[PDB]
Amino acid sequence: PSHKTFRIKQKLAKAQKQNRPIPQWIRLRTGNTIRYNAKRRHWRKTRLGL
Amino acid sequence: APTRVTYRRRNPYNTTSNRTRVIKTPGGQLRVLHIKKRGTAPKCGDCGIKLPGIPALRPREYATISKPKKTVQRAYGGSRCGNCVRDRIIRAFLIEEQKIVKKVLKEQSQAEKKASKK
Amino acid sequence: TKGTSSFGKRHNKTHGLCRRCGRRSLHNQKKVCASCGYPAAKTRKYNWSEKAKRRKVTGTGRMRYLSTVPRRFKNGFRTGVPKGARGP
RNA sequence: AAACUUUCAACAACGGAUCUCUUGGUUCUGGCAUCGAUGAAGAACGCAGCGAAAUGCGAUAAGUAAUGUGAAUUGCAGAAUUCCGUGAAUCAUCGAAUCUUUGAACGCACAUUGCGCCCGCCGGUAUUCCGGCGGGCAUGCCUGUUCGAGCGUCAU
RNA sequence: CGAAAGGGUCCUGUAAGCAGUAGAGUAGCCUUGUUGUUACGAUCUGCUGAGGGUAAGCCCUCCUUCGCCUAGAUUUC
RNA sequence: ACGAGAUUCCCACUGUCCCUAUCUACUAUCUAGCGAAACCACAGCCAAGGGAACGGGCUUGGCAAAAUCAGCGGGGAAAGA
RNA sequence: GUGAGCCCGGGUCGAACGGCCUCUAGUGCAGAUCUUGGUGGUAGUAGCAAAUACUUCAAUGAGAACUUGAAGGACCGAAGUGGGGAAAGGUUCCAUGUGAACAGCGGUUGGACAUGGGUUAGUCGAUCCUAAGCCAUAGGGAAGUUCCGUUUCAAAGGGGCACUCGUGCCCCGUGUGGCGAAAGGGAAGCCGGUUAAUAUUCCGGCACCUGGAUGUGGGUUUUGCGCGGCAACGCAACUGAACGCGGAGACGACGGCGGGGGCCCCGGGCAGAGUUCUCUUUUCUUCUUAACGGUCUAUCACCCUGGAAACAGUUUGUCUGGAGAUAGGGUUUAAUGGCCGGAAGAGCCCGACACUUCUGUCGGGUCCGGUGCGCUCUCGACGUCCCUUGAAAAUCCGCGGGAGGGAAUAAUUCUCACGCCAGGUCGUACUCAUAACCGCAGCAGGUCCCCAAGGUGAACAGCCUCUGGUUGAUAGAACAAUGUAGAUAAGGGAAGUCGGCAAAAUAGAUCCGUAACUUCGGGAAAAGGAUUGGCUCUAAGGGUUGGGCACGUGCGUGCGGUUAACAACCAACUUAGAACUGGUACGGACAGGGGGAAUCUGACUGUCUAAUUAAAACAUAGCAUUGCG
RNA sequence: GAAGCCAGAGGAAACUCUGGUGGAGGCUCGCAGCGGUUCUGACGUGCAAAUCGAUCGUCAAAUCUGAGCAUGGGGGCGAAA
RNA sequence: GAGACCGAUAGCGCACAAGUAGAGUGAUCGAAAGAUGAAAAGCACUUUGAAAAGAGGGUUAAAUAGCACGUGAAAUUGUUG
Ligand SMILES: [Zn+2]
Ligand SMILES: [Zn+2]
Repeated sequence: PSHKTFRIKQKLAKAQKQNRPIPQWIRLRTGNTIRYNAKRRHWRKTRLGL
Repeated sequence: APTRVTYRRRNPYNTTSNRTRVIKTPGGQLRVLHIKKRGTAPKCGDCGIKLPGIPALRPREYATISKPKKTVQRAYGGSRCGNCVRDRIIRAFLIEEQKIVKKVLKEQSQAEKKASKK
Repeated sequence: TKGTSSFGKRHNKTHGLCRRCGRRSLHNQKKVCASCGYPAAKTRKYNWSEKAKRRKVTGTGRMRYLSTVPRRFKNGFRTGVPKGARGP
């Protein structure tokens, strides 16, 4: 809701900052095995569980 | 013209603390205005009638107005009405007079008993 | 109407976030954590759940102080500086 | 006759078996005794020039000091190193430190970044007001100190 | 051959508009009633078996108009 | 008195039949795009016989000609049977 | 080679492997409705059919039914497909860009993907208070994790005075703390403007609350702590500790009646727009005024005079009065009322110029009335119901008391006016649903609230419309069978079928009329009948204001009169009656009882087997028994 | 259209009749809401692991409903299935 | 430090950002998933396409190794005979 506690808003802020694709330079590193963000979240797919 | 309105606060329920009235603005718009509950007239401590001459406000609004607006220039003014004050005065005077009379009668009876014993 | 129609009335929360263990297991009306047992002083664990014990046992986290203890033991819990070292 | 269905073959598909590999498991043996109110285990939130995670770290934040080694790091960018040196490095070691909010968790609370109390220091006109900063204030029990209570036992 | 149009044949039921000494009554102006008059007023009458529709699986039309045409592609003892 | 309680009858009423017909929409149908599942030993024309009251395959006959579309509900399949 | 198998050739491939004798085992598969993974036929098949519906041109683009602009046609129809919120979600919000994947088609579009941006408060919430309730403390249980306990079998602490036997004395009693509501209680903010996206938060103007310090003016006082009024009480002030009293906070449901705001409706006027074959002095749009203050007023009630039967006053509703009515005169609670400040300078409407942009500039106006069984909110006075009587606390004020403190070296410890200073922390985007929540989903389900226009009509019924939203749910063609949904049918009228299942018939309103039975309340809209359109008239039902003389001088007396039974002005919706007129229909769509005779059964209203049974089951009031001082 | 109330006509009074007024009820028709009676209903690998249409019950209260809180499996709660 | 153990459906659930992703109100439940090449030398340049890509032409010892990547079986499919 619009009404939210500071703790809940801090968790939402961390989730918003985590929500991104990986930088493209990650794939060019020596011996890289990361191809995409396997922990990517979307607001319609998986709940944060708060 | 748009005639329908909305609440201006986040309470959506028609509770006793969510009273609104409709105004028209200088901008020509129909709007709500959130208002407080009506003030309550102070009442007599003896009979419970509404006290004449005293404003009816919410309780903390009485701290902002001066003393002569909150009281009546009489004993028990702003706390008891005039009829109850008159009853108090008459009852007090008559009961103390009756106490004096009873004390006189008791002294006379005691003197008669002492004279009979002696 | 005990299925799909009744599932539409689910908009409350039995559990919130626990301050001690971080899970969504703090019963909002009992103020008692189902996972870690907060606010009791002991952390809740049972021998009938080896998996639950191993999910939270020592070493599953950061070991911020405990990981430095074996090195200090190996060097004998010594104090001081090397001889002739730069400093104050 | 073709098409269709089926059979056989070659090549091409589909799929991931087989073979070979293994910075991983599994079992056995040998050695060692070292968590925490001097705040642990665990949790949350942060920290890189360019990172979401894993890793490392804590506002001194992919780290500081110190010791050792002795020329890198590297995906890009940018800089190196007086190379005859208080010195690179995502190096090793590690005795000095830093170590946010919490948690046995400790002013009272916490579904709140809520409300206090004591003592200093600094700033804003400032004896009164406002603000910032620092150090403190849990419980049970022990030893001692000091202040007490009770015809409980006495002396005078 | 096609699209229109005209004529026929069917279906409905008398168009819009104008007019009327038709219209229960009401209100004005004056000759104060002698269609007194003017205004309104469902409706009625006339122009008007009128208007509208008519092949989409109705009919006719070298001689009422306008347009189209000897292709293209595929295959075959 | 009240009743989405159970029952019999009467008047009205009518496409419940008699006895069926016609109209409209959405499907079904055809096309473009998109696109499953149930089920599946192998397969699917019958008749008589096949001791154990059962034949789809065996015996003896009838027969029997590519590849297909809309329907259909006799078997065969099909009931979280 | 009988066989399980063994060996070789050819092709592919890229790093290890085999024979013999012994040793060793997790050592040999077709089945286990196995286990895991992968793949077929079915099959380009079943469908992709609820929520009325789409079309034209242009642009963009490789490509357009489902992108955009314009042009049309429709729907939601104010209990919305509208405008905002609570829960829940958490960036879905805004801008720019976009291959694939997703949006059961398509996609240039997107809640998808990529990069950035966006949430501003002393006044709105939280924060404070307590509610139902929950947890510490004392203390007692329990092997113990822990259980009870929340005022207790607790030394559970506040204030004042003191120069002396200086290292004390006095007063008081109430207990014990914390958590617990973004719908309860509660200090205070409005209007205009502004962004791509926030705004009672930003900007501008204009205010308020709380707390603190200390001035000026005014007030009080030499009769020390104001004056006036018969009174109700008034006025800018006008001392007031301990300890007490009282009020507010603070309160049910329902009924009609009256006041006020807003909405709806009607008339005129200026300005603009549309219609214009004909008609229409026409139809439509703007015409507004906040918080905060000042002033004048507004039901109840209270005060003064006086003394009422020939009882009077008086509501829609029969209450009030010698416990003092009526009447007359006053005092007051109560504004969302009138006027004024705010404030026309704003907002809105119209016009004339300027204008590459940057940018605008200047004129004119924004007015006056009416109505009501209307709708909605609010206030007031009444009334009804209860074997039901409908929170608490924080907090604020008044009073009783008279402790202290107080003046002419002037004093002031004045709830008056003005002035000075200060006000921390989060939360604030967006959705709130036929795509932002839950249901495995962008699921025809479910999920708490306000605000709610015009017509018809009894009516937030159904149907049509305005503002504001949509036009989103795979599309094109054809019109076989069988379906689903909606209809009609001559004559007969239940012959059908287990059974009138289904359908049809009835239905609004006015009037006539209405049986048995009955717990006398009902039955009852029983039954059975007569009517309803349009037009032109008639009648009835209201409001406001207004009386002649004689003196003093627009008010005071002394009279005189109840034909004002009259005039003037204003206003609305019902009801009844009559003529004329169309007709196959007149509650012309919509909306809307079929009725009757009986039987069984449970008294009734109510409740349950969420997802096969709604009932003679359960409950119920009434009745009866038992136990307990 | 219950009590209460007004008027008129009677009655010695109590009361009786007539016309109004008033607005009672776990009364009634019925919109929303709540519920869930019926239909050879739709749907039956559905829009849906209970949905859709028409119809129906109730609709001023033993009515409907949110949040906070309480009762926990040898249990609870139960107008009782 | 080792093994007459297992060799990615085996061996711990986990050889990989595994007690992760994901699910459940919760207690808890809990995967899948390794291999281009010696070296990225991971295809310059030309050309066709809106693009994805295709064709030439290089790189490599090999593209019959093209970030769908060692080998590449069967079920099942396409073309050709
Ligand atoms: Zn009184
Ligand atoms: Zn926990």
